[PDB]
Amino acid sequence: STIEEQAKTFLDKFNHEAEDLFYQSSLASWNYNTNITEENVQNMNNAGDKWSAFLKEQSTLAQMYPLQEIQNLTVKLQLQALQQNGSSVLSEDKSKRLNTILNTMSTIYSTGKVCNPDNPQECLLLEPGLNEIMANSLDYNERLWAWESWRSEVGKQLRPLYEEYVVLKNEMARANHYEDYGDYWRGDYEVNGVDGYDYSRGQLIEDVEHTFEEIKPLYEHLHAYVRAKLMNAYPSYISPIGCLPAHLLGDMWGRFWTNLYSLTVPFGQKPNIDVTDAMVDQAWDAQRIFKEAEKFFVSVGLPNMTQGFWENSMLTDPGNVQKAVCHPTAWDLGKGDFRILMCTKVTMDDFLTAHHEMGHIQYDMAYAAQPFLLRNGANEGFHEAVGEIMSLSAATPKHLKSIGLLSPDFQEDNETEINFLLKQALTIVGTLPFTYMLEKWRWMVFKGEIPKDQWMKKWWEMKREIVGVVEPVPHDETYCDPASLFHVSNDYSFIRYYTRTLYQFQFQEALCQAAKHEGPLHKCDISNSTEAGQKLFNMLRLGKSEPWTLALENVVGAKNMNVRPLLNYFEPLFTWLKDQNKNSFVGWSTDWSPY
Amino acid sequence: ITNLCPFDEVFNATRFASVYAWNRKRISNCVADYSVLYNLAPFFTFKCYGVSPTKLNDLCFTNVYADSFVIRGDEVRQIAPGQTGNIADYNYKLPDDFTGCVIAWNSNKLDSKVSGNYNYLYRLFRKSNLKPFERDISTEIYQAGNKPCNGVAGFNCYFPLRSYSFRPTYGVGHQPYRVVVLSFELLHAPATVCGPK
Amino acid sequence: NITNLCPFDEVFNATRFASVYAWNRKRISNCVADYSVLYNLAFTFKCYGVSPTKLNDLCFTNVYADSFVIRGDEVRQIAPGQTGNIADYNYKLPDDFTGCVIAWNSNKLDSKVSGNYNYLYRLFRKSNLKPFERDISTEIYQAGNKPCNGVAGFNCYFPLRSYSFRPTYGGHQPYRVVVLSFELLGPK
Ligand SMILES: *[C@@H]1O[C@H](CO)[C@@H](O[C@@H]2O[C@H](CO)[C@@H](O)[C@H](O)[C@H]2NC(C)=O)[C@H](O)[C@H]1NC(C)=O
Ligand SMILES: *[C@@H]1O[C@H](CO)[C@@H](O[C@@H]2O[C@H](CO)[C@@H](O)[C@H](O)[C@H]2NC(C)=O)[C@H](O)[C@H]1NC(C)=O
Ligand SMILES: *[C@@H]1O[C@H](CO)[C@@H](O)[C@H](O)[C@H]1NC(C)=O
Ligand SMILES: *[C@@H]1O[C@H](CO)[C@@H](O)[C@H](O)[C@H]1NC(C)=O
Ligand SMILES: *[C@@H]1O[C@H](CO)[C@@H](O)[C@H](O)[C@H]1NC(C)=O
Ligand SMILES: [Cl-]
Ligand SMILES: [Zn+2]
Repeated sequence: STIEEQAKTFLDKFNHEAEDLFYQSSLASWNYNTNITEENVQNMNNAGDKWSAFLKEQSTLAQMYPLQEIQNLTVKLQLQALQQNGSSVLSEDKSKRLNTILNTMSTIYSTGKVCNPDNPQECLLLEPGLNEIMANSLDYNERLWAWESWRSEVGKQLRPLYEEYVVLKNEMARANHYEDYGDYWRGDYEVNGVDGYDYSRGQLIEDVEHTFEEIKPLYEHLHAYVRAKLMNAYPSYISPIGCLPAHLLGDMWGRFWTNLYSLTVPFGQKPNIDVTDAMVDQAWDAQRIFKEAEKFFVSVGLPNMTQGFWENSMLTDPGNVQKAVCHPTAWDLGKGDFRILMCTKVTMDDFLTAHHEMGHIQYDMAYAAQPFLLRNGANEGFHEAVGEIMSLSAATPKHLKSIGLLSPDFQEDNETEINFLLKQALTIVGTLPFTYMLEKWRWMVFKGEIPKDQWMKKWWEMKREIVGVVEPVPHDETYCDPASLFHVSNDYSFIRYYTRTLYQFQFQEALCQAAKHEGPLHKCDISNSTEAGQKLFNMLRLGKSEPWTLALENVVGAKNMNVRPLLNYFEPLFTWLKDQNKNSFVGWSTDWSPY
Repeated sequence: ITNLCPFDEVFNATRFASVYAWNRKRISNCVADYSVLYNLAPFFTFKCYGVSPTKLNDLCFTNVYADSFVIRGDEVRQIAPGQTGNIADYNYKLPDDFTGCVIAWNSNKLDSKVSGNYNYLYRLFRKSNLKPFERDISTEIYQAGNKPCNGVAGFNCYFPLRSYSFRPTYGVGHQPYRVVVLSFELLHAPATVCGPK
Repeated sequence: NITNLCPFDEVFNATRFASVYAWNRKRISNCVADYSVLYNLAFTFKCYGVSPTKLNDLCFTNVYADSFVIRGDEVRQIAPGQTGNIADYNYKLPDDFTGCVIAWNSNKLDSKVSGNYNYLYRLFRKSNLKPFERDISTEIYQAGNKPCNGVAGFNCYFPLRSYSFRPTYGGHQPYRVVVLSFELLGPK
C-alpha cells in the first residue's frame, strides 16, 4: 500500500466523522443564535470545543504523511487544508500569551468607552454612540471630539499589545516556514503546484498595486467632487487644494463614504428610488420576498430551495418572547441542510439582503458533492461576490417593474442613474484606496520594512499618498490608529474586500455579456437569462477542488484580477465627474494640514 | 386463494436491518399479489430489471428472496446492475444478470431521532470488493498500511463499520431510505410463486 | 437483360438507421436485384422460402426493406412464430413470412463511450401487435385502475425507454439489421 492510498483512507474516515461533528457544532450554534438562553450557551461551548479538539487531533495525525510523495492534487489540497498548525508550533507560554493578548484586544474593543467632557457619569460606548454621532451630525468640533477622544481613550491602550502581537505572529509565521505574517495571509492565494495556473504568494502585491493605477483617475475625480461638495458644508475648514479630514467622511475610520449622500447629492430636487411604500401597500411579508428571490433564482437554471430551508429557518422575528441575534447570516450546516437567520422587515434593503444571502445558500448548495475539506470558496473573495452580483441585479428598475412593484408608466432619465451611481460609488469606490492602504501598511509592518518607531508617521503620510486623508490633530507615536478598527484588533484578513470588489464587477460583466444586454452595465438584469446560469454553475460547483485562476476563466475568461469591468460600471458616472470637475482641483496636496 | 405471501413482514417491519447485515427471507408456497404494496407514499423508486412490471403477475417462479436494509437517499441509485461506490462494492452487490425490482421509500418519519440514531451501520473499509449476493458481517480491523496492529485500532488501522446519525433535518438526499430488493429466480423447480387467477 | 442496379446501397450503407419502435418501410422495385454484392459485410443470413444459393434465380415483386437497430441477444427473438418483448411490442414478423433476416455486428457506429440514447424500445403496450404493424405512439401507458391524466409514477409508466449500448458488454452489442420481405412465390 502506498502513502496516497493511506491518505485517501484517512480522508475518507475524516470526511465521515467531521461532517457529523460539524453538523453538531452548527446545530448548537443555530440553537444558540435562535434562542439566547443559558441552556444553549453550554451546548454550543461544548459542541464547538469538541469540534476544535477533533480538528486538532486529526491535524496531529495528518503530519505523518509528509506531503511530498502524493501525486494527486485533490488529496494534496485536502492534506494542506488539514495539516495547518497555527499556534501549535510555538511554546505553550507564548501560545497562550498570544491568545490572552488577542482576547485583551477584543475585550478592550468591545468594552472600551468614551466619556463626555462635561459630565463624568455620562459616557458613550461604540455601538449606540459615536457611530450614530459621526453619521448624523454636521458640525466640525463635535465630530473632532468624537474622533480624537476615541483615538485617545481606546487607540493608545492597544499599541503595547500590538507591538507584542506583531512579533508573536511573525515568530508563529516563521515557525511555519514563511517569511512574515503577511505571507501567511497571502498563502490563501498560493496555488503553487498547478501546471499553467500557478500563483505565488508575492504575486498578490504587484497584482493589487497594478490594478490601482486605473482606479485613481476615477478616485481622484470622486474625491474632488466629495470635498468640493463638502466645502459648502464646512466653511473655512477644508481647503480646495489639500486633503480631507478623517472626521468628516461620514463614519469613524473613513472606510465607507455612504453617510455623505445627504451633503454630496448630485440632484436634490428628486428623491432616490425605493419600493418600501410599494411593498407596504400590497401587504408584502418576508415569505413573499424570499419566494420572489426564489423565483428570480430558478429562472437562470439554479434548482429550487430545499424543504428544510422552508421548515427550519428563521425568516421572521417572533418578537420579545424569544431573544435572537438580529444580524443577517447565511448558514451552511452541511449534509443538505441550508438555513437563513435574518430578522427580515419590510424594507428594500432587506429585499436586497435576501437575494444577497440566497446567493450564499445557492453557493453552498452547489458543491455539496465535494469532500469536506473543499467545502468553502476557492479563496476569500468569491463568496461575498456571488451574493453581491445578485443584489446588483435585484436593485435594477427592470427587475422592480418585472416583479410588480413598479408600474411601467414611469420615466427613467439620467438624473436617477447618476444619483444611483454616485451612491454606489460612495460605498464601492471610496473603500478601495483605504483597503489597499491598510493592507500595504500591514504587509510592510509584518515583513519588517516599517520599524517600531515609525508606525504613525508612515501611516499618516501613506494616507495622504493613497487615500487623501489628513489628520485633524497631530498624533505622536503613542496612538495606534489601525487598532481602532474591528478587522485589525481581532486578527482578520482585510485583502478580501479589495479582491471581492473586482471579482463582483468581473462576474457582473461576464453575466451581462452572456445575457446579451445592449444598454449600460448598471441596468443589466440577468433574471430571464438562462444561458448564463449554466456558465455560473460551472464556477459554483467547483468550491475549493480546482484553482481560482481556472475558476475565473470558466466564467469571465481572464486568468487574473481585472479592473476594467469596475471602470465600465461607473463610466456614465465617470463622464459626469469629468463634466462637473471643470473648476475644481483634481488631486490633493499632501503638505496641507488643517491644524 | 387464501395463502398470501408475507409481504407485510418484509415491508411493515418494526425495524430494518443494516446494509452489511442485510436480512434474507425466503418466500415460498403462496400467491404473490404485487398490487398490495401501493399503500406507501412517497414511493417512486420502482426500477424493475429483467422483467416488466406489467407482466409481473403472469409468470410463475421458484423460491423468491427479499433483502431489506437502510441506506441514505443518494445511494439508492447504486442498487443497480453495473454501479460503483461504497454500498455496491463493500456492502451489497447486485449481479449484472439481476432479474428483479428495487423498491425503496422515504423513512425520515420512522428512522430519525432527536438527536441521533446510531443503530444503523455501514461498512466503509474493505480489502476486496464483494461478490454478488454476498453478506460479510466480520469485524476485523482494516489494514490500511504495511504494518500489523494485532486487532487494535490506531495509525493506519481503522474500524470497518461506521455509524449513521440520521437526524430528521438532513435535507432531501441524506434522509434514511428503507430499501426492499426482490429477486425472482428461474431454477428447475416446481413453480408456485405467481399471482391470482 | 440487365437494365439498372437496385438501390441496395441506400438501404444498407445508409447514414443512420431508425429504432425498433419506429422502423421505416423502404419499398424498392423496377430494377434487377443482384445479391452477389451483399456479401460485403463481415453473421446471420438465414433465408426462408427461397434458399440463399438460388436467391438470384427467381423474379419477385415489390420488396419491403425495413432497417432497424437491435442488440445481440435479440437476433433469436425476431423469428416467424415467436413471442416476447420485441416480437410483441415493437416488430412482429408474419407466420408465412418469406425473406431473409440479415443481421451483423458493428460495434463502431451505435456504441458510444458515454452512451447512445437515440434508439428506443417499447415495453408497455395494451395488446399484441399485428404482423407488419408500426406504432410510433407516445402516450403514457396506464398500468393500474387509476387515471393519472398524463402524469407518471407507480402504475403509470412511460412505455418508451432507451438502451445503453456501451462498447464494453459481451450479447448486448448493437446489431444493424435489414430484413427483406419479398412477396412472389433476378440477373442472368
Ligand atoms: C403496511 O403499512 C401501511 C402504511 O404504512 C398500511 O396500509 C393500510 O392498509 C389498510 C388496509 O387496506 C388501509 O385501510 C389503510 O388505509 C392503509 N394505510 C395507509 C397509510 O395506506 C398497513 O399498516 C400495511 N398494509 C397493509 C396492506 O396491510
Ligand atoms: C457498402 O458496404 C461497405 C460500407 O460499410 C462498403 O464496402 C466497401 O466497398 C469497396 C468497394 O469494393 C471496398 O473497396 C471496401 O473495401 C469495402 N469496405 C468494407 C469495410 O468492406 C461500401 O460502401 C459498400 N459496399 C460495396 C461492395 O460497394
Ligand atoms: C485523485 O482523487 C480523485 C478523488 O478521490 C479521483 O477521482 C481521481 O481519480 C484521483 N486521481 C488519480 C490519478 O488517482
Ligand atoms: C420552485 O420555485 C418556483 C419559483 O417560486 C415555484 O414556482 C415552483 O413551484 C418551485 N418548485 C418546487 C418543486 O418547489
Ligand atoms: C421573466 O419574464 C417574465 C415574462 O415577461 C416575467 O413575468 C418574469 O417576472 C421575468 N423574470 C423572472 C425572474 O422570471
Ligand atoms: Cl484612521
Ligand atoms: Zn453576505
